[PDB]
Amino acid sequence: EPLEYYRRFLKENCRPDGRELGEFRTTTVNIGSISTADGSALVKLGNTTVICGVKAEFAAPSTDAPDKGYVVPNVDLPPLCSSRFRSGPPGEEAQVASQFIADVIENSQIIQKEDLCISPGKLVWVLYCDLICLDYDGNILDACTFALLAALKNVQLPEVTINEETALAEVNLKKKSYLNIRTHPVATSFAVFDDTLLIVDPTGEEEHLATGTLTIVMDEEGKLCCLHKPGGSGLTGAKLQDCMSRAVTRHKEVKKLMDEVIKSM
Amino acid sequence: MAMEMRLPVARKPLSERLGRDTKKHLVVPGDTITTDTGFMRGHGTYMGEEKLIASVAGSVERVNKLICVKALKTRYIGEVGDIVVGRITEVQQKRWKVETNSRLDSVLLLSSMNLPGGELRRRSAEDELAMRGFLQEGDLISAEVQAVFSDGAVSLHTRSLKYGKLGQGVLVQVSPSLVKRQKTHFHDLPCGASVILGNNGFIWIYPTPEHKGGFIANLEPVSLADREVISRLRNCIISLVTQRMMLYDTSILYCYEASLPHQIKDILKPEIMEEIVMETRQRLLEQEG
Amino acid sequence: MKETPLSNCERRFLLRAIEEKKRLDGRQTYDYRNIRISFGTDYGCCIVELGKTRVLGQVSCELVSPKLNRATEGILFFNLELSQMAAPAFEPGRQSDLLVKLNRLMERCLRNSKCIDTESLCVVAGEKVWQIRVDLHLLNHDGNIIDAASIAAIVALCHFRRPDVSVQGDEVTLYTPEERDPVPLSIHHMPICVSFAFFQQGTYLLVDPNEREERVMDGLLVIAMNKHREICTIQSSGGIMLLKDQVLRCSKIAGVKVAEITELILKALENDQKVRKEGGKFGFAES
Amino acid sequence: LELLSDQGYRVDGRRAGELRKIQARMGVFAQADGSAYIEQGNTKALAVVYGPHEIRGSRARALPDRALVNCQYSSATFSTGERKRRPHGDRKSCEMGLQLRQTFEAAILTQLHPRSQIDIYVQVLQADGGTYAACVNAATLAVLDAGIPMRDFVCACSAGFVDGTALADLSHVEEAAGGPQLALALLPASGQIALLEMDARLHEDHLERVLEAAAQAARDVHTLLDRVVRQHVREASILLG
Amino acid sequence: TLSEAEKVYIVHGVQEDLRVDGRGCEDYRCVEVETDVVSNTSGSARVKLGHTDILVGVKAEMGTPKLEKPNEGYLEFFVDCSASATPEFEGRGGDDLGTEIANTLYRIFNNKSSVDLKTLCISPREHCWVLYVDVLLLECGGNLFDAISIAVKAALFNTRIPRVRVLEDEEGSKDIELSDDPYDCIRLSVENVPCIVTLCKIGYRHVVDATLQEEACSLASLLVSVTSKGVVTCMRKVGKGSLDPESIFEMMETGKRVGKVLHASLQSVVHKEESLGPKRQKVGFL
Amino acid sequence: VIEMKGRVACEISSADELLLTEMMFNGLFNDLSAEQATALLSCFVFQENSSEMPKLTEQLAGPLRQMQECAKRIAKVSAEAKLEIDEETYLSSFKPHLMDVVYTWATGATFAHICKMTDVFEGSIIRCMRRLEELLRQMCQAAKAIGNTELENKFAEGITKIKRDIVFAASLYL
Amino acid sequence: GDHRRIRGPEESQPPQLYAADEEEAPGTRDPTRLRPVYARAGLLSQAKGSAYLEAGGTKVLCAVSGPRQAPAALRGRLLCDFRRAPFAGRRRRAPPGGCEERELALALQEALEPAVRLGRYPRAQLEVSALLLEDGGSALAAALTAAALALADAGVEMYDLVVGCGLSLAPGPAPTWLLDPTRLEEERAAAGLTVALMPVLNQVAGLLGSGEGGLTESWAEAVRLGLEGCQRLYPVLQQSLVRAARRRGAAA
Amino acid sequence: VRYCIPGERLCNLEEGSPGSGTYTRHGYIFSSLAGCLMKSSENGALPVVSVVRETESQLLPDVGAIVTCKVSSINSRFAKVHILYVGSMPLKNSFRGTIRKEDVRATEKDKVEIYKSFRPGDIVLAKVISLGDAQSNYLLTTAENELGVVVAHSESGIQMVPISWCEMQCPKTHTKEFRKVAR
Repeated sequence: EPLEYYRRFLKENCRPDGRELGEFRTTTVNIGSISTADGSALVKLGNTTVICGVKAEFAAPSTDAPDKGYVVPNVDLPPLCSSRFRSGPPGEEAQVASQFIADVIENSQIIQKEDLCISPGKLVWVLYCDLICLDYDGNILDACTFALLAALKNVQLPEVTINEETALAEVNLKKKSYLNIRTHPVATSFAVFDDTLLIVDPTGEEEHLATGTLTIVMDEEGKLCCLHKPGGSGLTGAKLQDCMSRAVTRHKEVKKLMDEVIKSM
Repeated sequence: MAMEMRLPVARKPLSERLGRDTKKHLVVPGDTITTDTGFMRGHGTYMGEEKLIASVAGSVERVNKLICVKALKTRYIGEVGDIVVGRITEVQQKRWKVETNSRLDSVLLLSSMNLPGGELRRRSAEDELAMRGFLQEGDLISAEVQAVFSDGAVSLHTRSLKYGKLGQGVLVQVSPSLVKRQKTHFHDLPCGASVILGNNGFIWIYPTPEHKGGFIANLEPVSLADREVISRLRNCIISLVTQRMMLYDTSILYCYEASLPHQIKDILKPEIMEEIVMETRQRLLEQEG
Repeated sequence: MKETPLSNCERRFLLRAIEEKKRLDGRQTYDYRNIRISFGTDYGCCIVELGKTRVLGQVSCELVSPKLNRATEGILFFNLELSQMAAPAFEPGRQSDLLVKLNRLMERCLRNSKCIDTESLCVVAGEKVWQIRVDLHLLNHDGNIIDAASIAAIVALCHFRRPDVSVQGDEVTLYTPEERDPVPLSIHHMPICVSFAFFQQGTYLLVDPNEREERVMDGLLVIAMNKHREICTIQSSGGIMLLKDQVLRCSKIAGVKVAEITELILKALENDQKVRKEGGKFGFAES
Repeated sequence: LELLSDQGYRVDGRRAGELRKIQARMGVFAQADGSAYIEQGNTKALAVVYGPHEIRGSRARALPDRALVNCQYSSATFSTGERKRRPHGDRKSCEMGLQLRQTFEAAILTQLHPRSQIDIYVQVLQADGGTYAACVNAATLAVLDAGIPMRDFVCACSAGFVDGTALADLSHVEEAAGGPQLALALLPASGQIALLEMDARLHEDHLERVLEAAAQAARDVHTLLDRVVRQHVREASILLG
Repeated sequence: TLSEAEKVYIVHGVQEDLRVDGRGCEDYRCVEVETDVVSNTSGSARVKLGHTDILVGVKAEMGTPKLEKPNEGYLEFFVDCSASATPEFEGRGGDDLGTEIANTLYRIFNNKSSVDLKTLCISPREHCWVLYVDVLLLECGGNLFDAISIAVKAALFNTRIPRVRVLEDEEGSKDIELSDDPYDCIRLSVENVPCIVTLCKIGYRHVVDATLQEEACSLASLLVSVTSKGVVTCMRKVGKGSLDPESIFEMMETGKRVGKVLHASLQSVVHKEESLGPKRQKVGFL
Repeated sequence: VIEMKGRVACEISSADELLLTEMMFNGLFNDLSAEQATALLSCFVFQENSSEMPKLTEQLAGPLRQMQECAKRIAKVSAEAKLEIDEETYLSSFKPHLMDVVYTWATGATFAHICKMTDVFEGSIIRCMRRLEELLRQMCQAAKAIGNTELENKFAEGITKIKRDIVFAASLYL
Repeated sequence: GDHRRIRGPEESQPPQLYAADEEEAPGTRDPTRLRPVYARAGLLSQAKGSAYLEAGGTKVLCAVSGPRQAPAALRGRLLCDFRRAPFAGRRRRAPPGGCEERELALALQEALEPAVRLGRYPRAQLEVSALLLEDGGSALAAALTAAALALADAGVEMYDLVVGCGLSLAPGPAPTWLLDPTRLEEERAAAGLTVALMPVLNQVAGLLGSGEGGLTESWAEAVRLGLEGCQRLYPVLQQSLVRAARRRGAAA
Repeated sequence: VRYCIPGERLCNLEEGSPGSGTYTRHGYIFSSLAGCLMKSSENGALPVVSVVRETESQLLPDVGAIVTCKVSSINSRFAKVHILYVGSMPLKNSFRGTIRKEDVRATEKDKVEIYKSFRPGDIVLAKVISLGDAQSNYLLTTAENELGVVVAHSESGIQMVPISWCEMQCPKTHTKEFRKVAR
């Protein structure tokens, strides 16, 4: 009798865990935990957990845009996250989340691909940002985006040069350079029950027994990068402006967190 | 120790060492058997455009008016009194599913297997649950056929206590067209052992006891003087079969008696194999006629 | 899911109507169904529907590094997909035998017959060449595919036009359809298959069988032909025992059938060009 | 290089109407229920037939009327000079499987082994032309060695067309030349074709010629095979008693 | 598979130093070796060890060397576990064993001292030789790894790479010069190519050439890779069971001795055969 | 040891089986019709004498001559081994006096149109026909054994022809 | 091109291969030394049992998805999926793998089947999932230990725990066996080895090795050394499990 | 109190016996789980040692039990269910039970009809009888008038009230569904 058991708390303006329908859970990060990788970031929202490792490589660009350094995300929801996943190729949720991360990377414009061209037409960086879920207690997109941003700030790259005599490029793994990022997109999730009840940061069950879900990415300068609204019982702008406000608040909070962290290093 | 490598030598076909020039009628598919007024067909042929056409490779046999074929390699077709040896493969709620060299999965109904001693009243659910703890998946049974179904399968049973489950022993898998259709497949040889010759290609070799139905496992050791004999019989049977000759009491006894000089291991090397087989064949042929 | 089984009633009725030389809809044995060739807006799209069987065909191009063995001539990539809308049984990765046989047959027919000029579509011999792929999609499944798939691939590959290119030394310059006029392809001869279906071990033979006739048939003879009487492929499937005279007659049939289909195709292309030369983004031909 | 010298000879040194000496054997592998080997020139096919046996993982496919033929194809990597990978799963080996399956389901006479797998397997160790027919014939010898009933030797071979003449049992050279090659497999006793594949451009009136030529080549192949089989049966029976 | 009482029989037999084939615990069986079976290859070999029949092809192709090791070439291994062995293999079920065997064969040759690859380099960073080895299974009667190894070695010994002069030229034009002397083809040493040795433990005694019926009776098996000198390249362990620390040492010593014997016998055999010549007629599958 | 003929005869227990199997393996039933076999089997189940030997048509008599030839062969083979057997008796121990009865019955006729043709009681006819149907089942199983199918369909059709109204009614005690 | 992942570049080589330097060599150390170990069981929530192990740059997770319906035939099973994160190691590899992942999976399975007792888990398959976040040396051994912890945590029955240990060979003129090494000591190495045992009943469960060279006596010394190392490591894991059980008792 | 580990010995056979979660080797007992051990003592003075992982310690629905469950699938023959509350203590290890046709009412009439007693997606409570052998299929029975369905949702989304023995109704609108109402 789960749904009924849950409406009882909902009408008491609470949840069975101790959250006041509009607040998230303990959010934490860890930067630079990993050496084998260029950038590393661990994020965890109480029980939910995510880890991003971003590697850097060389590659030849296309012909439509030689001055574009690729940024390739891939999400991995291995069976150790939850039992709803099985050993094998990626399912549907992993692929959707991957496309979401990519759409974000491309629309928020946190990074200029042009800032990754060494020798146009010949070389350009490729940033393989590999995200991995480890506990799918719910709201994995927020964690994925936040960990991506964190690691993508941690990443500092080397400097390369070209020699015309050898016609080849050399790297200098001693000197390096951080990676400039302009926008700081944060994602805020929502679960819409029957008609009008929007809960924030929904965990697993709350998403299992929900009529719809929503996610909203809110850049710092009062703008939006994505409004992911896959199905649902419906919404009017009045039940949406409130979500946007709360998203701005969450932006502020997590940006303060990330600043404190990058400054505590 | 001892290891040996050797190149492959080319066969010597035509079996000219015998020189028989058989008096049989061999055929192959497409061949046209004698076409006459109302000749009945048997296994190993068919009909087309009022013409009797073979279907399998072998010799033709014309019983009084029935025309059949006797192939040289097949899988055990089910008869009605033939004994059999079988390795179990599955345990279904109602019965056991057994593997013979047959074109399907032989069947032993729970009603068929004899019970410990003669405690025969009837079959209940308790027996349905002992259906496993007694006859484990993978075990061996020495049974005789009960009947053959229209779907091809073979239902087999256990007439007496001489049959049932088997001890430890050893086993061989040969072709079923290399055991003479005769009586008393269950032999107890003077060598110091005993042998079971399935109408299928499963031969079993077990040491002969002293008391004289598998309901207890006598997992005791076996005297060296009774394992060496079993191993020699095993290799002698493999020899016989590799040379394509029949298999029964006298054949195995005489290959045995032939393989005493040559030690227990050096009688698979094709030269020794061939000479032993030749000796056995010649002496059978000359003594019998 | 699964296809609904076939009743013995329908089976026997069909076999009898064959014995009596009667098809169902009302046509003879040596007749196709009304095939329509409709075009799209984008050069390279064609929807060909024979009776109820609709098949879509798109043709696309790319520039890529060729393969070392053939650094002069380009590439060509066939693919046929059986969309679940064609029929229930066509789940993804289940009816693989049919996919394999159809794709191999079509590849063989078009590629190995040298229908198009893989040489004309060279740009830089050793570095960059064209790459023409053709995606056929099965929308409705009522009977004969191979004929439809082939007519579609052909109408497309004859109703397709490349982005023109200029070259000097190694300097290669591509341009857009609005800056210049795309250039068509280079065909030598248009082959299109013809499907015969055998009933009762070889006694009876039909053309353009429907779905039921495919369910109560034992054998299928595909024969590719041109307007110039040039066998391009022939295949026997279904585990059936035919003879010589049968294939000879079937070939003398395929001759006429392909001649007629070819006339139609040409008329269709003519009408589409005429329309676009008058305002209109379509083209339609009827058997 | 050339295909038909003006005299009538080929490269290998054989006229159009003849073929290369097939050298075969029956009984390679004993752990099976039927095996064969054949070399139709440089080619080297190898067949196996695991007999009519039980279906496992029944998966509701055990036909109750007839038997279930499952034939698998394979062309070793080192077969051709150009090494290749993924010999199984390709889109061509599976077509070969389909072909063999619809042939042997025609010949193998399944109406007597209902609810049973006949597992055919074919591996091509060396390929120099005529790669389908060698496999058909090896699988035939296998079936026969397994005492599996079958209507007739399903004998296969290939033909081609060069310089207004018909060649029999092509090799790799004229197979790479691109000329029309017609492979087929028929049942000699009745004169019926079990399979007819063909791939290249050619006129129609030039069809009967290559067709009858392939047929006659298959008849010759029948003669050679049946002589082998008869030797085998004779030796086995003699050894019995 | 098989029953329990048969397992009792077999284990007490081993403990008694007899076996169904009436052989001890340190005795392989007659392995029929042959070489130069297939013709289109730059090397080939075949083995029939009891009831396991293996074929091996070796092709020397030309390819780009590996960036981390441009001064020399490389061996690659593929393994077709043809279903002709046991029908339980198919297009998907044999990948497991094939991968296992290939990973082993690689692990045997990340040694740098087995096949002198430096001898396989033409022009560093530009061209090199590549040995594509292709194992092909045709039966499974046990002692599989040892036979596969013997075949790899017989094929290498029977491998004939041609001499090629890759001459550079300006404006990116490359030329390869052959030597029209198929009799003047180079030969790679195999004085270090190792043989595998599979010691399966039965009861409290270890055994070599563990026939299937005895593999089912066992709990562990130590694979060793030995060279004719006496060193031990690889030491792997396979089995769904445990294994004591002391028995490991006996297993290793026995593997050493058996490897000595095996390599001696193989070397003698293949020198013999190379001596005979085309007079041998190459009886294979006939 | 047994031979195929043995595994064909063992299935038979209601009559002389050696002669039935010989009739098979000499190709008699393979040329006749459905009912004629029923009649030739009536020649075996029936064992009573009647006043007047009947007159039989050729189509139905011919087969009985081949039957008697096989019987004479069996008798000679029995006398060679000295079974203390006689030929005339063995041959005449088989009364065909109901062949026509069974033929007309299998044609789907009326029991009253049948009890007249012969100066025999009815219960004897009922016993004859029941034993005959049992023997037909047995012969169907024998044909099922050897591998033939036409013959077993033939005998089963004969069975379906016999059982109509009263020869196989229910037992009031049941 | 893979149609279940994002469209990236065809090929991509790392920058190191384009570097120009002689990388730093470790030098000297106490050969019979072990790195500091942090082992904790009970990390993950959504899993019946999980464990985490860190030893130097090595960082490994393992989770156990418990019995899932799927005598000697009604005997349990356990299928293990080893998987190194694409952001471990100098080079990047696509997630699938297909060369060494499966080899190490076979190793884990062969080393776990003995310890675990599957007669008490019939008709069931335990899905063990290992994950290597960072490679810094002995990896397969860490994975064995972590899988053992995860199993013992989920409460699957056993006979004893599994302790692994990795060794390498110094290519110096006097080659000595280096215990619990680093990725540098392992890439600059001649031979490598991996032991795994059950220390109570003192029985190996799965080992492995390879060599640019060696000899019987050397391999034997390596083996015994790894055994001693595993013995010296066992108590850490013991304490970890005790601690996790105490935390569970606290939660309720 | 002491927490143990899958390898450590605990006691000789002369000082205890294995109860559960243990095993035996030469003259000693050895744990088999990470958990808490306990040696109970009978009046016989010979202790029984055992080891437990009290997370989900142990539960056992015996014959004369009263267990709730949820009706998932049904048929003219039987209706399958999932075990949620054995008494009142839930059990995340949801066992799977069955309810037969005749074993549905104390009257035992064959006139009973599942579709008029049960429906998929409603909660009942019943009495187990047979544990099961292969799949541990609990077979539950409702041969009593205070047994069966307690809560049942309407045609679409409304919860109904148990008016009578084989009638139920939704309070908002009016429609008489048929079940094996309890009590």
